[PDB]
Amino acid sequence: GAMNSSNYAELFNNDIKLFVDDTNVYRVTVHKTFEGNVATKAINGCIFTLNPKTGHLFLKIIHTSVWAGQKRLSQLAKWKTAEEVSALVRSLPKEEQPKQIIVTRKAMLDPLEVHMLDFPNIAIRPTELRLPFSAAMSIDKLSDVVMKATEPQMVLFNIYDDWLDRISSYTAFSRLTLLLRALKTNEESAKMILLSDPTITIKSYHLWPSFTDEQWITIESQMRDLILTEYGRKYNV
Amino acid sequence: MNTVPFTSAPIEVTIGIDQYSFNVKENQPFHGIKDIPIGHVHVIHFQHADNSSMRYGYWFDCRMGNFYIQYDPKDGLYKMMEERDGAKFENIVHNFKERQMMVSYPKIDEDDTWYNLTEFVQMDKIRKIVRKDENQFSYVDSSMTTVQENELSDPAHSLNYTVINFKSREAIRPGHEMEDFLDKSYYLNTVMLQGIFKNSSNYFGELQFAFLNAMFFGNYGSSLQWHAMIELICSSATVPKHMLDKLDEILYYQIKTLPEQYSDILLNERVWNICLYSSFQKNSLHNTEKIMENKYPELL
Ligand SMILES: CN(C)S(=O)(=O)Nc1ccccc1Br
Repeated sequence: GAMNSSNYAELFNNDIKLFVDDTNVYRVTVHKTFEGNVATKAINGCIFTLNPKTGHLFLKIIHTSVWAGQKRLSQLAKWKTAEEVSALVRSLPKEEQPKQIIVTRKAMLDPLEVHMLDFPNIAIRPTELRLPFSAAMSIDKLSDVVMKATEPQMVLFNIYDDWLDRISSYTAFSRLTLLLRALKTNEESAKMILLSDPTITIKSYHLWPSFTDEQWITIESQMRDLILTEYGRKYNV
Repeated sequence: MNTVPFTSAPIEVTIGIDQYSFNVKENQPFHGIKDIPIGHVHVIHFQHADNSSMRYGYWFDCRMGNFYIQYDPKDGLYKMMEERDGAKFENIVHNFKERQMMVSYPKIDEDDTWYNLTEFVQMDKIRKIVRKDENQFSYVDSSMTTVQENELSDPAHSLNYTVINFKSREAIRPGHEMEDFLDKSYYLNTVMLQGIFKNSSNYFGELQFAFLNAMFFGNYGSSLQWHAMIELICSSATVPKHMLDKLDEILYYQIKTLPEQYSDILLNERVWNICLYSSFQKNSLHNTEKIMENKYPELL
């Protein structure tokens, strides 16, 4: 069934699973035309496919060329997502294929189920959680590779950097969703928090800064404060 | 005209013949139904006064034999049987007719309802859905499940309807996932019409038979089958014009005949709104849309 607060620890057991988030697949800017009408211009997108246990992120870059001459792009985007996830699964050795795929939006269920008919034993599941993966494009190195791409491309990342050397995947996922929730609520504040101290850098092979344990605790507190404030700033409290 | 005589009526029962029905009291001198139109299939069905559970009945065609009903007090139901001694059967039908102990199939001459509900229904196809090859007639009841239902437990007593499944490899060509799921024309026309049913008449016949099992026996899997066959046409962008026109007529008479009080259980809101308002065929079922809007506007 659906993934929710009650079956949360399932994400960190030893059954391979992937989250698929399609929010950033079809992205546009809206502008005015010379005649004063409105038009869209597509920009590069990505599928965010994540193993929450290991941190392995399969970032499939969606080049604007895939929309050329297509109609009903928002609907196509869901099917293209499904096609690419299915291709990913087929590319993996059998013992690395997921047992479950959890989609962050219910509209992906039918597209993915149909594309995965060859894998009847892979469960396709929705979730009741309001996960902040749309904020993945607020991570500078992920946005950078997406925007620079000139052709379809798969880029592999570990979204937890080296954290799993020191914390569990439950804790690593909690940190990730806090960071992303913060970046979604107030990107500028969130980014200020992460980079304010110039002496704490981001290694070339990492996405986030090289905080010590104590520094992560301070960071995490600042992100929680940010989120609660914006909640007030927004509902007036 | 054909006759289905009855050995006796030992238990109180509501007897249906096609869309007609009458109450028979316990041990009432009732000995069957005469003047049955030749050339159509028919269904004779039963609901005991003591048990509105289990509506049950028999699909038959008078051209395929002489049939009669006798109550079985061990199995506790009215059973259809065959008498191959034609002389003896004609003789038994004549005396009952002389003593006037038979009800007359009460067809109004202007009335084409039964023809319109059974236009494409064939006894030979019914016998492949309801497999009991030693009889020429076919027993159905409220509780029988369908093959597709059993897959998701006794197969001999199952309804072997053609399995339709929109999220199956049969429905979806590799490489045309989105195309074939949003426009089911290839599944309708190539897989089902050309491949399995051979022609649209056999398709419509199964569709009509599922509806009638749903209406007369409240058979849930039959309702599922009727809606699935409707939905497959309504979700196809490319359907022969003659099929659309005939479907509109088929569905019109089905909606017309449905009891006004059973619309809540026998009509799937989702499928009907798709056919009438969202689907490719939203503009192509004029008669069906008019009767649905005027008779069951709540459902929509
Ligand atoms: C004469 N009988 C009343 S019976 O024998 O019980 N009924 C019967 C037998 C064969 C054919 C039709 C009938 Br009705």
